[PDB]
Amino acid sequence: GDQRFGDLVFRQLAPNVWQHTSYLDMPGFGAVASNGLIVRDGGRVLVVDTAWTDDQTAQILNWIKQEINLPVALAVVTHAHQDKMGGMDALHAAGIATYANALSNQLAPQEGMVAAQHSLTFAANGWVEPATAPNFGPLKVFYPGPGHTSDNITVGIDGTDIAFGGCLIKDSKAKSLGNLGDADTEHYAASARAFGAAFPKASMIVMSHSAPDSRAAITHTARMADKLR
Ligand SMILES: [O-]
Ligand SMILES: [Zn+2]
Ligand SMILES: [Zn+2]
Repeated sequence: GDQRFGDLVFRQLAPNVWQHTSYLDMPGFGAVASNGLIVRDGGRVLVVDTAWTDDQTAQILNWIKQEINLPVALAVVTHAHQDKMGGMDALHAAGIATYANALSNQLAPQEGMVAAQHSLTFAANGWVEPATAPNFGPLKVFYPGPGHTSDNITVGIDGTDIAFGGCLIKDSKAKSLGNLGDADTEHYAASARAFGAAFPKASMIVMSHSAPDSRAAITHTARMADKLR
């Protein structure tokens, strides 16, 4: 069951995998939830995405200390928007090694974000260049193409049925594709489908702005995105 911890919510999804959820009261929209992941890999913890703020991200680290009590070896963040990278300073203050798409790091200052310490680069087929993601353990990083943003990346978790679409994917009942301000409308549908094709065995799709869903999240997202082009 959901665990309320301060102003955040944590949900166990699998052995060794939890979803973190944080909220930003954005004037004109409401209080917007954003989800990321926490993965235990043996004697260390790996984080996917910050919370919206430094204070909230420090609370994620406090929850990890309380509930897992192992060091956080690294974090990977999935594009240069506040819901995914707003808490980078808190990660750095904690001594955690941070990673983002090279393009996210390039974009970070202009987006009002602090860059990660390390840049991921990607092969033409979308898989991360392995030398740029050292010690990622079960995290399998894939660039599906431009969609929600030009820089959006995705993460599969080996040893589980889980793949994380970040803000690219919406659930199977969503009425819209959410924040398209920085979107690539031409390529969105193909990028959503490429995410699915990269992680064909994933039966639980985790995403930023919906609760976990089946692979119908991918097909529905792509079908909605067909209407953008
Ligand atoms: O976002
Ligand atoms: Zn975004
Ligand atoms: Zn988002």
